[PDB]
Amino acid sequence: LNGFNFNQSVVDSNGRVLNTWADIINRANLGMEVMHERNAHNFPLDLA
Amino acid sequence: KLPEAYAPFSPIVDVLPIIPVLFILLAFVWQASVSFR
Amino acid sequence: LGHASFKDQEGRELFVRRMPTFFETFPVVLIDKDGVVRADVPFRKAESKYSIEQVGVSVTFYGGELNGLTFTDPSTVKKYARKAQLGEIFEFDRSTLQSDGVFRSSPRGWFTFGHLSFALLFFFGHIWHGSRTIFRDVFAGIDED
Amino acid sequence: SQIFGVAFSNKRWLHFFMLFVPVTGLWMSALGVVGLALNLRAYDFVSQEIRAAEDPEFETFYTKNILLNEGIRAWMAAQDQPHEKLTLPEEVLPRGNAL
Amino acid sequence: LVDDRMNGDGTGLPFGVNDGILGWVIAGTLGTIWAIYFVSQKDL
Amino acid sequence: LTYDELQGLTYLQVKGTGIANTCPVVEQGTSNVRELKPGDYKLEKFCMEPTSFTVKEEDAKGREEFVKTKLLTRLTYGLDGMNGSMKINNDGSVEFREDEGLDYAATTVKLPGGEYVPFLFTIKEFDGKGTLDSFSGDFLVPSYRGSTFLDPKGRGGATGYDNAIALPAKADADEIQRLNNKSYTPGKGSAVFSVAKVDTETGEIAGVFESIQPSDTEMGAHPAKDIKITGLWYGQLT
Amino acid sequence: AYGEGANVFGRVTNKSGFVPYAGDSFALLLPSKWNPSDEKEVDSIVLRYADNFDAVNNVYVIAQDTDKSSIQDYGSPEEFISQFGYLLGRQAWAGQTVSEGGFDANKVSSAALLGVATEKDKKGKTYYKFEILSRTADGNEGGRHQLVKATVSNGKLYLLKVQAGDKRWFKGTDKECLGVLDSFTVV
Amino acid sequence: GRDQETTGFAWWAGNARLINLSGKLLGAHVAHAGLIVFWAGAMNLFEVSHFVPEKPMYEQGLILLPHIATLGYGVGPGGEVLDTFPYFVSGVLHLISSAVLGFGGVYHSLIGPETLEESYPFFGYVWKDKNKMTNILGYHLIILGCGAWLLVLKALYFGGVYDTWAPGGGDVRIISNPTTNAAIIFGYIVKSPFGGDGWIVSVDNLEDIIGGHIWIGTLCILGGIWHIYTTPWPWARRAFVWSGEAYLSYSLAAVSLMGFTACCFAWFNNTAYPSEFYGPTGPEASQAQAFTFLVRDQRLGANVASAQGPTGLGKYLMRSPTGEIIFGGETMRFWDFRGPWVEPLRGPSGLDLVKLKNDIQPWQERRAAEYMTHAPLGSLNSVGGVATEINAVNFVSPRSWLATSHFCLGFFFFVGHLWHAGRARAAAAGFEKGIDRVDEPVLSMRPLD
Amino acid sequence: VLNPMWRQGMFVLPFLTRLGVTQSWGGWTISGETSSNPGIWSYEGAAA
Amino acid sequence: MLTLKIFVYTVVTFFVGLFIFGFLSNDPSRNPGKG
Amino acid sequence: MEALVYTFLLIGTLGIIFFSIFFREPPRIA
Amino acid sequence: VNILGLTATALFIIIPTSFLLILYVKTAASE
Ligand code: CLA
Ligand code: CLA
Ligand code: CLA
Ligand code: CLA
Ligand code: CLA
Ligand SMILES: CCCCCCCCCCCCCCCCCC(=O)OC[C@H](CO)OC(=O)CCCCCCCCCCCCCCCCC
Ligand SMILES: CC1=C(/C=C/C(C)=C/C=C/C(C)=C/C=C/C=C(C)/C=C/C=C(C)/C=C/C2=C(C)CCCC2(C)C)C(C)(C)CCC1
Ligand SMILES: CC1=C(/C=C/C(C)=C/C=C/C(C)=C/C=C/C=C(C)/C=C/C=C(C)/C=C/C2=C(C)CCCC2(C)C)C(C)(C)CCC1
Ligand SMILES: [Cl-]
Ligand SMILES: [Cl-]
Ligand code: NA
Repeated sequence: LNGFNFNQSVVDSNGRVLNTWADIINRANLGMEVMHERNAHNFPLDLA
Repeated sequence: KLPEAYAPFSPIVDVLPIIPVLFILLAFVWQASVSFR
Repeated sequence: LGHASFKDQEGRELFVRRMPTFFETFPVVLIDKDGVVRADVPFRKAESKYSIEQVGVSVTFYGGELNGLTFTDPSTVKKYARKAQLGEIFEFDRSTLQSDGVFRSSPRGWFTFGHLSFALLFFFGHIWHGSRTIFRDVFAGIDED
Repeated sequence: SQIFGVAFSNKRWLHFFMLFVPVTGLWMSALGVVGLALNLRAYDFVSQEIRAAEDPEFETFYTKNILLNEGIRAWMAAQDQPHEKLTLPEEVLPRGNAL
Repeated sequence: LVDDRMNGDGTGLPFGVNDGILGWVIAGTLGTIWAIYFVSQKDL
Repeated sequence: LTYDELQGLTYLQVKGTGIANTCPVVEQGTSNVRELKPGDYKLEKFCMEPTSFTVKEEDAKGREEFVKTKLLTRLTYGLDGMNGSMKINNDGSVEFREDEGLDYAATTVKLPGGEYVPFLFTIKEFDGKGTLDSFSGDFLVPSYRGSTFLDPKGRGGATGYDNAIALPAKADADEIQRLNNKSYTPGKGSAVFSVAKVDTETGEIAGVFESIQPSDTEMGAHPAKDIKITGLWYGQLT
Repeated sequence: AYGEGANVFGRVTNKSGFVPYAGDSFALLLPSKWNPSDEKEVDSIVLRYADNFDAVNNVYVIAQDTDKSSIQDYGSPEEFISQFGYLLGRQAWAGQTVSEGGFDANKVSSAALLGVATEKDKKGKTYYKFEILSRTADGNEGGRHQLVKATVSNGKLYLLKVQAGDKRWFKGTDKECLGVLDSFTVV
Repeated sequence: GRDQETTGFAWWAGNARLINLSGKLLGAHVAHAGLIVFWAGAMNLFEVSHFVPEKPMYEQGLILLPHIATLGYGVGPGGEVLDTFPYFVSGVLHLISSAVLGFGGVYHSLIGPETLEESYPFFGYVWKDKNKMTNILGYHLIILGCGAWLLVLKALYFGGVYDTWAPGGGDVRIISNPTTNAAIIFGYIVKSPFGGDGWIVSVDNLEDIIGGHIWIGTLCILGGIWHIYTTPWPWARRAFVWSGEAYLSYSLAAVSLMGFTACCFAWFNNTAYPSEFYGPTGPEASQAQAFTFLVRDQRLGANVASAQGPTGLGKYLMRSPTGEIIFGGETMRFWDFRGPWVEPLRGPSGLDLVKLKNDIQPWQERRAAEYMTHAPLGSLNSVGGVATEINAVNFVSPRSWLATSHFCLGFFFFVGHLWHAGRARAAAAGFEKGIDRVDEPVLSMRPLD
Repeated sequence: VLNPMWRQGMFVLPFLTRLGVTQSWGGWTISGETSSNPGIWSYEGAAA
Repeated sequence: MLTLKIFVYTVVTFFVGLFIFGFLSNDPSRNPGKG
Repeated sequence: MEALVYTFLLIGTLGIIFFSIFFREPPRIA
Repeated sequence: VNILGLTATALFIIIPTSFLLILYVKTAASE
């Protein structure tokens, strides 16, 4: 069920994403995510 | 969607589920009205 | 060992992006004069576009024990770029003291750490003793009346 | 005493202990943050790093966390420290497999 | 096969009983405790 | 169990029993072996089931033998469902090829003394020449780990840091075997197969097999041990 | 302190998901959320944009220079795409690996050409349009889809490449990638 | 109403003032039942008003329409929705019945008799009247057995229910010959709850479901008659505590167990909770991703039976620890998953190689691709995907919503069971208000604890 | 042969070996063979 | 391994039976309260 | 060597726990 | 390191333990 997902929530009048502290947290989460179980994933989605 | 005859009652339909929350709040309203005796 | 100048096959001069102070580890990136990344040591050596092998980077040393020498093999260009990430490149005797290859702190850093820790602990001590002075008559307890 | 083995017998001492534990913990954490101000971190266990460098079988949760921290830094730096102006190509970003 | 296993994981065995001696020892232990409690029943 | 009875059983009946790791065992027919009609058959439903794993070890006194191990990775070592071609000759000679299928199984055995030995039990690309009584040949042994495999410090082949980066002044030429080079060279293995219990009305054959293959070399960091796998095997012709 | 009123109850702005970009002798639609990037993996790149989410989803416009009168002089779509494999990215692995699985021999990268097509335009321009799925031994994001739309104009070879992740592709970046692809007009 | 002066209970425990008022307690109960039926009807009408026919209902945030569809109303093959009038009728009937129940509850709470004992001795009770307690329990057991038999009658004669295991993608089916075998029925309840067994959550066909409902209905009727005509035995009288709070605590423990079990049903079971209506389970979606990538790469050739992962274990296919051919990768943890789109591709040794090479059906392909794209992962502000995903998809699985809500409810009701069981014991023993200060037990005990 | 226990400062190891404990859980035997079934009463077993 | 399973089943059954019949042994009567 | 130190420290902590439980100064009610 | 950490740990164990034992034994003899 996960925590609040506010990634790319704020966009400008032209629709360009305005990054927030949530987006910085998302970058950190991506850093953890692409590294955990570095050899255990054969498919892109982390469904299991 | 609702059936066609009941289509103009969807605005009523969209409010009904919050009424249990309204009931648990109405209990506190009644208790405040009796000053939590 | 001397300054290390990096060049590609096209002949433009490249510079290793230096490691910032925060980073324990830093990727090796070679950037041109105008701020464009031109080479790197990739983490993913497949469908890569900027590896030392692909770009053809050589390194020439000036002024040190390798002055005038030019290296073109990627296995040595990679290690010299990784050393140039840390700034000027030096040779180190590690057998004398059995150095573990991990950076230590300077005496000014140790001094600062010790004195900042002592400064906070002494702030607490000053609070405690000002409290003891002002509240001496109630140190063993309150008057009960 | 009959549940946990020990109990307070002194009310005084108990209230103080309740004062003492969080204040001591926060002061210890403040000293640690002071250490971090100078990048004097407890980052690595050098013996385990040596064993991992000399042995490709040796994996611990500490080594896993070192890998995770490397991923955090690499994927966070460009957006988190704009003054560094890091235009890192994706091929230098540490990644696992497929994911 | 290179080694022997009970091979009982899964398969929906009742109480995980892959050999009837297990059901018998369960019933015997429970019945022994029950019999002790039952003969010592009008007691506190 | 026979192949017909195995097909008669359902997945819910086989699940959790271990039979799914077992070769079919033919119960009819004779051990005449030369009764089998010479020809050019297409091998299909080739299956191999180990019955023992032994690892070549040298004693302190100098004696080198094959010692018994304990299997660690459970019932995952079966090779089955492979396809190939078998040319049986009139004089009694056979040419044997394994083309494709589930012809590899990663398997770890524990040596007496507590050492883990991983190895890829494989039979792929096996070219066995010989007779009905016994035909011997070689097979490819792929690298245990792919080039995209990452070590605990994130060093690999196709991927990786290429050096120990947690040690910014230690990753040097004295540990070139660990970091500066990662090797994934394929190896070779030897196998001798013997045929017995042939059903010539259903075109199926049983037998025993004897393979010797190297272990994992990490990624070039350690010399490989030799594993002797004895076991049974089953196949259907054409 | 320059008085300009806020937009309260002001209907909508442009939410089309695309922005028009007119470069030098070309015009194309960019995804609304993508940020421009100064990276030039090919030295003859005049445009690059990348997704705010990940830099795997990118797009670039090569201008370059050509001697053929038209892209039809490149023989065929297949012969035209056989000469741009360096757009894929050179395999930097040099050790022999037959243990990667469905990757031939010593290979950790593969390119399946899903389709080749010829698209002729209103002004007389003819475009070569390419769906390519590149997959690696680790297989990042389940492979990357490359979208190429190229033509020869003036005396140069204009080419558009759009790279997306397969995970992003079934997440729903396929719509915006095809919108970028089908809007590439050079003339 | 009452006050703390006359009851000893503050306003925040004011419902405790209803403990020994039978009529007002009945009124609170009937008003509450009206509230439950009100939420059922109102939520049903909300869901049908917000329902969109072309989209799957699990993409629309619906939890009651999947239940009614699983009952076999307004749905056809593959669970395609044919009509929403049954769902509308269900909602309307609940709303009107809730009006009636609300009138009854308000009446008995406000102007009904305060205690039922003096004027209505059939409904009058004291909590220590064990015979009357078992009488009420017996009546309710009979009612529950009749409800289970209503489900049985629906499945047997009144249109059947939706079988997701029907050949071709599932359909509404009449169950003929339900499994009435006692060994099969009661092997579910003594099965272990761990992986590959799953206790009662692993019930995988409508025959077992309907046969177990025949069993539970008949047992409930028989136990209801038994408790009408019996008195609790002396061992039960010694073992239990006989008070309203104690009975409440027993029910709280029971419904906490039921809530945890319902959480597990919503998360794992795809028979009573068909994936066509509830979305795929977690194991279902992971196996669907593995199957989709397998069929894609085998359309591209690539020899999926021999392809090897970076670890060396098998990219698409591998072995279970018991030897079955299973999908490779982390979805090995979900190798025990069984689903209608994958069971025809399994033989006795697991995933059959030639069947997986040649017998892949287009409906299986479509269903697996859909279930891969609609995995039960999302944020609580309803952003579909993993936590790193951007705001593009507005989706959270109904299975996820049900499992999360009902684990929370089961845990709080376990806590309430602890609270009320302890308070019932302390009140029966006489020290629920504190230590007497003149007969303190510890002060009469030998020291050194 | 050239590095026996008495060359290595072993003091209680000879007293274990004297009365019959000759195998270890490390897979070796004091006489130089391989111990595949050291049993409970190995050197480490006696220590434990 | 079957001997170990038999022993563990016996031990668990013994302790569970002790628990069950201990709370069956008039437990609401074992308290220092009045009543 | 270091494993010995870790095990000794843990066992000594558990011994201190054992003594603090069973050989505590008894709470005297007077 | 292997032995300087060893003597550091031994001293940090023993010297405060010595101090505590001195004070405790003095107290327990007093009472
Ligand atoms: C079938 C359910 C049930 C029943 C019939 C009762 C009945 C009783 N309880 Mg209760 N109780 C239960 C469940 C039950 N409880 C559970 C689940 C818990 C919580 C863990 C408790 C905890 C408990 C306590 C702590 C106390 C009672 C008490 C009482 C008595 C007075 C209640 C009152 O006036 O509340 C009046 C109502 C309120 C004050 C409102 C409470 C506000 C709640 C917390 C709002 C929560 C809403 C939230 C959004 C829900 C979502 C959370 C989660 C599901 C995600 C009454 C006899 C009292 C008692 O012992 O009396 C003798 C007492 O003090 N109970
Ligand atoms: C599920 C909700 C629920 C239920 C059904 C009850 C039921 C009861 N409460 Mg209450 N109560 C609740 C939750 C609930 N409460 C909560 C959350 C709290 C914490 C604030 C309390 C705290 C509380 C206390 C402090 C007391 C009770 C008492 C009572 C009883 C007498 C009520 C009375 O005289 O009110 C009088 C109230 C009014 C006259 C105001 C009007 C209320 C009506 C019923 C509103 C109905 C609206 C509805 C739409 C009508 C539709 C009718 C038809 C068209 C369908 C009654 C049986 C009392 C008791 O024990 O009596 C002896 C008492 O002292 N309760
Ligand atoms: C809502 C359900 C309900 C409720 C709450 C009651 C309540 C009661 N029953 Mg029961 N009962 C019911 C349904 C119900 N029953 C039905 C459906 C039947 C028909 C089968 C009966 C038949 C029945 C009999 C024959 C008797 C009662 C009696 C009792 C009383 C004490 C039972 C006891 O000590 O429990 C606690 C139970 C035990 C300490 C041991 C019992 C053994 C267990 C519960 C049987 C199941 C074991 C099995 C392994 C469980 C598998 C599932 C599990 C793994 C989750 C109590 C008032 C007794 C009484 O006093 O009657 C006058 C009595 O002897 N019951
Ligand atoms: C079941 C109990 C038991 C067993 C069978 C063992 C077994 C072992 N111990 Mg021992 N041990 C035990 C308990 C036990 N111990 C206890 C209780 C202690 C503490 C006192 C020790 C302390 C200990 C030490 C300190 C040592 C061992 C060692 C040994 C090993 C070699 C024994 C050896 O050489 O002894 C030889 C024993 C003797 C030569 C003693 C002979 C008895 C004398 C001669 C008796 C003389 C007086 C007598 C009353 C005269 C009788 C008069 C006559 C007329 C009857 C062996 C594995 C050794 C080793 O290598 O392990 C680390 C060793 O160093 N043990
Ligand atoms: C203001 C205080 C201060 C400062 C800043 C320095 C700074 C320095 N000294 Mg120094 N020194 C000091 C006072 C200080 N010292 C005093 C009081 C003594 C006498 C005991 C020494 C004795 C001394 C020696 C003999 C040596 C140094 C050396 C060093 C240098 C190496 C880095 C270092 O300190 O080791 C690393 C420092 C630490 C790891 C600090 C530990 C962090 C805290 C104290 C731990 C918290 C307490 C903890 C609960 C203890 C439990 C551990 C237990 C389990 C074992 C550095 C320049 C070394 C050197 O290079 O010599 C030329 C060296 O060998 N100094
Ligand atoms: C895995 C296989 C085992 C599964 C066992 C499950 C089936 C049998 C258990 C169901 C019993 C129903 C519980 C009702 C009584 C509960 C409380 C009680 O106890 O109430 C107690 C009550 C108080 O009088 O007693 C009474 O009225 C009589 C009530 C007890 C009657 C059953 C006695 C056990 C029968 C076999 C015992 C053989 C005993 C000796 C074995 C020695 C072997 C060496
Ligand atoms: C006791 C009490 C309480 C509680 C109360 C209650 C709970 C009540 C209730 C009640 C109820 C429970 C009610 C209900 C109701 C209902 C109604 C009143 C209805 C109706 C109807 C209508 C009119 C409808 C219509 C429609 C349809 C038919 C369909 C379409 C749509 C629409 C919707 C329109 C409180 C806490 C407060 C306080 C204390 C006292
Ligand atoms: C419908 C269905 C089904 C069926 C089911 C069933 C049939 C169930 C049941 C069941 C049962 C049949 C149950 C029972 C139970 C029991 C319980 C749950 C119990 C208990 C106990 C207790 C709680 C006790 C306690 C105690 C003791 C221990 C002693 C004394 C004291 C006291 C009392 C406290 C199936 C799955 C097939 C299918 C699907 C659906
Ligand atoms: Cl990890
Ligand atoms: Cl995976
Ligand atoms: Na990974």
